[PDB]
Amino acid sequence: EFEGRWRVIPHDVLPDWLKDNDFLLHGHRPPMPSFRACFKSIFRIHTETGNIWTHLLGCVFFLCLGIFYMFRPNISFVAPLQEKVVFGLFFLGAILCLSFSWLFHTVYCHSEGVSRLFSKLDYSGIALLIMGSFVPWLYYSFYCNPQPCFIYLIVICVLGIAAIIVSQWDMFATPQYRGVRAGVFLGLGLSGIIPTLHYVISEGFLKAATIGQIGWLMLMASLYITGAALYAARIPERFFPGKCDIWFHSHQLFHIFVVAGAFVHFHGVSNLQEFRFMIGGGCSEE
Amino acid sequence: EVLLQQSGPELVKPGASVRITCKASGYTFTDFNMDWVKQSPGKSLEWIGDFNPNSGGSIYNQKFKDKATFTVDKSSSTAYMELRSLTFEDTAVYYCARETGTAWFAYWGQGTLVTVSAA
Amino acid sequence: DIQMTQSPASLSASVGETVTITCRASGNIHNFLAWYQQKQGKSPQVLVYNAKTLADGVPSRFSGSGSGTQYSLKINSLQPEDFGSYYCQQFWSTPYTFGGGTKLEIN
Ligand SMILES: CCCCCCCCCCCCCCCC(=O)OC[C@H](O)COP(=O)(O)OCCN
Ligand SMILES: CCCCCCCC/C=C/CCCCCCCC(=O)OC[C@@H](O)CO
Ligand SMILES: CCCCCCCC/C=C\CCCCCCCC(=O)OC[C@@H](O)CO
Ligand SMILES: CCCCCCCC/C=C\CCCCCCCC(=O)OC[C@@H](O)CO
Ligand SMILES: CCCCCCCC/C=C\CCCCCCCC(=O)OC[C@@H](O)CO
Ligand SMILES: CCCCCCCC/C=C\CCCCCCCC(=O)OC[C@H](O)CO
Ligand SMILES: CCCCCCCC/C=C\CCCCCCCC(=O)O
Ligand SMILES: [Zn+2]
Repeated sequence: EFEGRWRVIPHDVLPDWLKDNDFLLHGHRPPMPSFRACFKSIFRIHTETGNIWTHLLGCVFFLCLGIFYMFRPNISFVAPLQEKVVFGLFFLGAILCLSFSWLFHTVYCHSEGVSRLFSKLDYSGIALLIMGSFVPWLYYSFYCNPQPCFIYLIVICVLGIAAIIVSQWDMFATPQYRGVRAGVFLGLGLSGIIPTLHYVISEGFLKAATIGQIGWLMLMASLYITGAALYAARIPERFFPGKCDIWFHSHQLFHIFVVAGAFVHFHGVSNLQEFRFMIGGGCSEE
Repeated sequence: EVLLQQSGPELVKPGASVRITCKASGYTFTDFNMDWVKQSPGKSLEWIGDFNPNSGGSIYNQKFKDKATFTVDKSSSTAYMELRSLTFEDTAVYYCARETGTAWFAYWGQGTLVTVSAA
Repeated sequence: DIQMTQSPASLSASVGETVTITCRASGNIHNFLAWYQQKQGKSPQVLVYNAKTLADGVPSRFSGSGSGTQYSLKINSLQPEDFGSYYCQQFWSTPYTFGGGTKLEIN
């Protein structure tokens, strides 16, 4: 087609607002202020092809997984209406963050104004996924201790809202602060160490291991840490500049660690609801 | 700095041929597309076509399909344009102009004046 | 083919004044527009590309705007060196096309 013809450009001729990683040298999209050209670039080979397809395939995966969860029979749930709500809040954060991300990566090359707008949606999305992750996971760990459950959901929301407001800062999006963005969102997720230690103290090592929690969360902690470490230090494109332009650069694998980490997270809290269904809502444990 | 230097003015007779050479330097030649622009005296600019040094393909304006032919020599980073069977209508200043992803032209050659005259 | 209609064809203004060169495309060009300035006998130089992005080294008094089929080039506080011809260009559809041009004279 003869409409909106464009070629990939090297990194040195890019405008300022499009230089986010100088280790990717060739294969960038040039600035094109047409959404039509941006959305058809999804089927073109460039630096953002993997970044969009990873979180667009992941967005429909958790969308369909989220609707199957709503139509599962209430036969298997101790409180089907509010159990499907806490899970839906996790699915709400998961879908919004993956949709904000692939949309941002698609319209990244449109203009400076559109780029800054969808970048703030991109950063706010990951906070929503972190807060949404905490809701079904807390409502089960503190099932019989309601007041620790309700303070810990207040502070993760005051932290996630603060993380969303700090993402409205413009120097947040600069490449000089890529280590600052790494620690802010990583400290958001690793803030759960305080509710986890509270849970182990009151329930015990055996309880935490029998129910399977300490195994699934150190998987979560590893995916959290490894994903943030690759992003902040730009491995492997830091080692091979100019050979990871299209496939397997840091941002691409970080996207994969988010889809896998959110699915691993769903697997853990879904186990916590099958374990609750077997012992019921009654509570005389002490 | 990126510079586009093309050949000097040409004085030819009707029916003859010319080849204008645009030599580019200051960048990797295959990375960007080269376009050609015609400007008749006192008139505005007209788009002749675009040429891609990487693939070697070219897209011609329908008006200049039977008039222009784009060639290239990647060893010397030179673009060429052949004009065939020239008439008095082909008296103009011909430019080369380099794209940068999309076909907006940041760099231009100084221009080659082609004068057709049987005098 | 997309037709580009530039207006006015020519105009003359004093130094320090503001001038506006309008331009209309026969079809939607999706902001794939560029403006150029050409001095007497010299080569044209890009002023604004992508409808609004100011090119490197171009003074801030030049500003491009518009969307769809109606675009505009504005020159605030005219300087003596601003005389010459001005052209618009669309690069959304092939064959790419230029406007008729606008001759600017300073008094
Ligand atoms: C499949 C994803 C499921 C997750 C939920 C979110 C889905 C949201 C929908 C995404 C796809 C939407 C369709 C894209 C259509 C699309 O690309 O529209 C762009 C328009 O061409 C805008 O016009 P433009 O070129 O900017 O200029 C016009 C002249 N001023
Ligand atoms: C009792 C208070 C705490 C519990 C209630 C809150 C629960 C969690 C809320 C989640 C919704 C997220 C709202 C996030 C609101 C962000 C507002 C913001 O940053 O605005 C600035 C921009 O408009 C311009 O830069
Ligand atoms: C699906 C259920 C609802 C949850 C999904 C998220 C809801 C909406 C989220 C974010 C709203 C973003 C607002 C962004 C506001 C930007 C304003 C803007 O650009 O307006 C357009 C004008 O500039 C030109 O006309
Ligand atoms: C029966 C009562 C027992 C009381 C003694 C137990 C005290 C626990 C000790 C320290 C609590 C944590 C202190 C702070 C350390 C955790 C936060 C942190 O920096 O995390 C980074 C990484 O470690 C994340 O993996
Ligand atoms: C300019 C300041 C930032 C420079 C870049 C530093 C980037 C380091 C970030 C992530 C890679 C290593 C992450 C894993 C190694 C740090 C230990 C950890 O678990 O920290 C979690 C939190 O306590 C952190 O607040
Ligand atoms: C489960 C359902 C998930 C749904 C997920 C929806 C995500 C997209 C939402 C908002 C994008 C931003 C919309 C506002 C900005 C658009 C207009 C714009 O970019 O304007 C720029 C300027 O006005 C001209 O250059
Ligand atoms: C269940 C949700 C989490 C699943 C694991 C995700 C793996 C990565 C986790 C945290 C990364 C934190 C740092 C993010 C870097 C900044 C991102 C950005 O600015 O685009
Ligand atoms: Zn991303």
